[PDB]
Amino acid sequence: MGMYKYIREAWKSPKKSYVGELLKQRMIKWRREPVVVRIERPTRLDRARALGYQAKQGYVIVRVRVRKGGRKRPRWKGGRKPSKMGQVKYSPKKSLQWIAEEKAARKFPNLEVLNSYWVGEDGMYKWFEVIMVDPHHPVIKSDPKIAWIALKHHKGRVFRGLTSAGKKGRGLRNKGKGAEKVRPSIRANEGKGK
Amino acid sequence: PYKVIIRPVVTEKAISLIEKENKLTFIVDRRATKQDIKRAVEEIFNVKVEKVNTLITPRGEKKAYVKLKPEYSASEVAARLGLF
Amino acid sequence: MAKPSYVKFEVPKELAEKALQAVEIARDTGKIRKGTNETTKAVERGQAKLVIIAEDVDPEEIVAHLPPLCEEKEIPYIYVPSKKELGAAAGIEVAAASVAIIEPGKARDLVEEIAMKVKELMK
Amino acid sequence: MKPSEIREMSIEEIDAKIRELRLQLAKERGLLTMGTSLENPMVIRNLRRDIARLLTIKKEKLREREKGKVKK
Amino acid sequence: MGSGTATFGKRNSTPTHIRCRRCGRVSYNVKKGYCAACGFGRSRRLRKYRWSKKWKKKKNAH
RNA sequence: CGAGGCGCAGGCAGCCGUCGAACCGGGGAUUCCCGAAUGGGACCUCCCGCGGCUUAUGCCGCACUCCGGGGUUUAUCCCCGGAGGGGGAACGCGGGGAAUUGAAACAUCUUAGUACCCGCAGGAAAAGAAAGCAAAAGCGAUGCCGUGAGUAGGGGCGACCGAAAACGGCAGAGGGCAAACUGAACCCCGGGCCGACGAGGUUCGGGGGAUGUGGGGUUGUAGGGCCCCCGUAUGAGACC
RNA sequence: GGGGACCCUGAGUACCGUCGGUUGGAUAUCCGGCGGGAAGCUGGGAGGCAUCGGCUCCCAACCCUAAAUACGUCCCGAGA
Repeated sequence: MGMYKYIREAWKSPKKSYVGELLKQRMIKWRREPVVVRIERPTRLDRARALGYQAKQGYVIVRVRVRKGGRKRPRWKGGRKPSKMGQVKYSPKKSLQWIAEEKAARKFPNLEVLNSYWVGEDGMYKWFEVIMVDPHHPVIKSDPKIAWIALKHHKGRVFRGLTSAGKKGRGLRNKGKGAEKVRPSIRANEGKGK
Repeated sequence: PYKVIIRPVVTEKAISLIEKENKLTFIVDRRATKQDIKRAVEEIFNVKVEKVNTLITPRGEKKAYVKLKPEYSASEVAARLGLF
Repeated sequence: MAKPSYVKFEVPKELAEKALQAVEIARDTGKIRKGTNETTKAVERGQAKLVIIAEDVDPEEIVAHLPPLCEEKEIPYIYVPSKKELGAAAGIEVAAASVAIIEPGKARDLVEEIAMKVKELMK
Repeated sequence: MKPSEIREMSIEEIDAKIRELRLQLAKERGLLTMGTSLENPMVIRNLRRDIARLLTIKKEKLREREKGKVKK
Repeated sequence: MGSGTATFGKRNSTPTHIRCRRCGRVSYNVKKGYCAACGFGRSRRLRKYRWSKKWKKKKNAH
């Protein structure tokens, strides 16, 4: 029941449920907007809270705009064997959702990626909103539901991958079959896992 | 608040600065400035400095040529320090 | 006026002051729910006589559902241009995108009027 | 030279005794450069240590005094 | 260029390489503003590499 | 520790040390300039805009870029608070990614996710309490070692390539959200009282906060709400 | 503890289709990209092709995790 579930479910189909007029209306504004914009307040609150969101001092949400499509491989300095030659079907190991977390983290380096989600997409771009919190302010430290990120250890989590997009990208999603070569790390097996 | 004066040099050149020119030679701080050398002298020997010329030597030290006003002679100062 | 998407109609300024004035009497006398979700329950529960809705709310999503949800529920709803005023009317320090008067008191004649005025403004 | 004799002095007396010590050091080094007739390595070595001592003892005292007031 | 090496060589005269503000080796190329050894001017970081160079001196130091 | 010392370094000379050295430990003072080098540039130097203070010289504090909060002609122009960058012996985690070679040629394959390259963290990382496993029987986190096994399996089905589950071991540890239901009950900062100036509790001025702080709760659901009946905050830890 | 709707229970996710990368992973690896796209526990996934039935197990799309396991900067001890 209740308000949150209705919004979340209405966003699930972004084509129905009055989301479509909004998506179109905001997207002109967003294509205009710079590739990185800081926002004081959330968008899909309903989605953000489930990831972890609080509205205390030092919590930011930021829209990162990232390009559509995979990679496009560098040109050669030598010669190549026929399989390795290819450049136009290349696609990254990191997810586009992941790439946004890292973009956000470079821009503000004293603030750390809790999580992130998708705000929708056009033919040329995708937008992801990344949830950061500062892991230096006493404000976060006192509260024990978000105190984990504050620890010294926890910085630089986004690159190593420990976030939802980071974990999903790493292929740690099961502990069974298909998880016979990614255990416990990709490079515990030297790069085998994906 | 810092060491000003490293030491007197006394040489055959020193006697020429002292006698003709009325000037005294010192080895002083290697980060010096004129403004400082003049006032520091002024207080310490209890003298009037007309002028200061400086050169930083290829010996890693700085040599200061302090001209006194011809009332406070080089010779009276010179006698006290670097001679008995 | 401003704010689009779910705002079908413009509420005149004189209507809005009467609505905001009923909301203050409503907290003292009767009951009021403050905040988007409570208003959401209040409509689902059937508890709410009148829901009030702030125009400036950004993103729209928080808000978007309430006029068609309200239509099914038979609850009338009226639009306020500024949020800060609404939180303020509600009796609170911060703003509110949405509030619901759950059963008025001494406001009852005024709220019934606001409710008819809006339907007369637009069904 | 002992650290104790240095502590018995006042802060004002420490400044005047530094100027005098350094000027003595300046004067000996001029004698050495002229060519030694004193033959004590002592004077330059001891003065250098003595100069350090008056300054350290001095900085520490002002620091103590300043802290004392703040508490009381 | 090829032979006649004596006839050629009047430059080097001009200098393009020094004792570095950062490292102290002989490679702060005045023209680029880059130290070949340390990487000062070019980078915030010191130049260090798997091959290495920089490392080798450091191990050697140990 | 304590009776000679004054580094490697046996000289000459002189010195210091019972108000106890040299030496060893712990703590403290000073710790140039350049350097992430942060006010700006440089060939390791130089210049400069404020503000404090001494009569002056002298001297002390400051202005790159995030976040958090102010100030105001709100010039986004300036102020107070907290941070970032760079390094590091290997290891670790995440990205980019060859070829010589092998297949006696060589293109798929092989080298190999190797070499090399980027980002980044710690003292261990990561993984981690099953949308598991699948001898269908039996198990209830995860690393790691032995083994499975050079097995299944892949592959010009050529050369080569190549696991896991399980077992025996080792070491052992389980917990938090979102939501339902509540809705400002809350957090941060400063000051005081009460208290061994501590833990804790109380109150007073700001800031954050309904785009939701905080309470509840989390594999599995306990009716989650509202009920009842009996022990019924009776009772007793457990933690600081 | 049992009494009614049991709490609704995570989305571009699960899954499908198209191209790679990779892997031992075979139709039966994993990860990306491009297009499409669920369910309200009256539900979903899993047991090495697809689909339908029985049977057994288990809850992805939110988060953290000591210890046991790496190293040789440093100290000590050791040497067919």
